[PDB]
Amino acid sequence: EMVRGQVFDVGPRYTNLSYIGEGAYGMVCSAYDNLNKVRVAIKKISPFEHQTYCQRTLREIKILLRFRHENIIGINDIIRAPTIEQMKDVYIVQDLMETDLYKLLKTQHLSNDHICYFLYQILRGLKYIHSANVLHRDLKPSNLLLNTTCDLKICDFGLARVADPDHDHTGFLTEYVATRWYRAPEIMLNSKGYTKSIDIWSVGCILAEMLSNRPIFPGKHYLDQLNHILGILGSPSQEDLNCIINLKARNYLLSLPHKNKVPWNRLFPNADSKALDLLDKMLTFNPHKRIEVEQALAHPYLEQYYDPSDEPIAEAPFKFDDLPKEKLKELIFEETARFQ
Ligand SMILES: O=C1c2cc(-c3ccnc(NC4CCOCC4)n3)[nH]c2CCN1Cc1ccccc1
Repeated sequence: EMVRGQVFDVGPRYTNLSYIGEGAYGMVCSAYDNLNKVRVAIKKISPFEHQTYCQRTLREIKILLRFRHENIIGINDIIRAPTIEQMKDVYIVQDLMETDLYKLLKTQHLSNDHICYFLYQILRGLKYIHSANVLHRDLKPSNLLLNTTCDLKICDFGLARVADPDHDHTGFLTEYVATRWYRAPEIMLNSKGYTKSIDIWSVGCILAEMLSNRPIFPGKHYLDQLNHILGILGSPSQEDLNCIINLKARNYLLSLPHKNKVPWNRLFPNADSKALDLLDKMLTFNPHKRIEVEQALAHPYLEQYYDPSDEPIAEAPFKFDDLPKEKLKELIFEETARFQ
């Protein structure tokens, strides 16, 4: 069958296709799985015309095949031609979810009980990812899927990287890829986004969004983003400026008139007080003082859900993090053999 003028050769195991979502290099559809008797999500990927989408495809497949967690999307099946030459697209079968947090946030008011449960699930998923030495780098509401009982799952590992704190520093205003509204401020100033602290910042942004149903730092352009953050957080202290050695970055910060911190209580007067305290910790301008994932789970805001024993970590971390689209087709092919 075909969806929206796109051929969908996922037969014959899956039938009754329905459109779900779209990607730059692909399309997401719903279908009935005959061999398991339930509805599922199938993701048609055609990345072979670009070396960039291939990296993402490879990255994503390798990670998801290696991860196994309640709060992380899994791969049920991988469909593709039986030969290198015939392989035009690749179909990823996954559990069908009811919605995503992005959609939910535009239509629904979240109760405190919901915010707490969702935050806990994101943290539980995040802890497992960070324990594998992996950075997601693209956490946002659209990448968080929900089912009808409010089980949360993390998806889209295309931009994921192995953590590299040693190689993180960079110059002022260095190009980034991740979604702007969830960019930590150090990305703009001196960071490549090779630390776990970047995911924490995005999750803080997600917390604020769940609190108000609006993005907290909706910057129009790359540097605009910085101003949105500083507008709320206020001018960084001396200690935090001392952490930024690049003169271009430091001098820009010094050139800004002093900005006073806007209290969270003023921004979210209906918010739970324990929630706002955690929000403050996650949205800390200094990455080094920013709360870590395990500490966040231990915060009193989440105490009704906190159980260290029931928050697993990865068995095998990722050891290490130019290939043309050709050799990238070969690997994807090699990584997908399991399912044929
Ligand atoms: O990967 C995805 C993906 C996975 C799902 C998904 C999975 C499970 N279940 C549901 N259910 C949906 C029901 C309706 O409300 C929303 C969730 N969606 N959706 C998307 C849209 C974004 N892309 C990006 C992408 C797509 C193709 C190629 C490259 C990249």
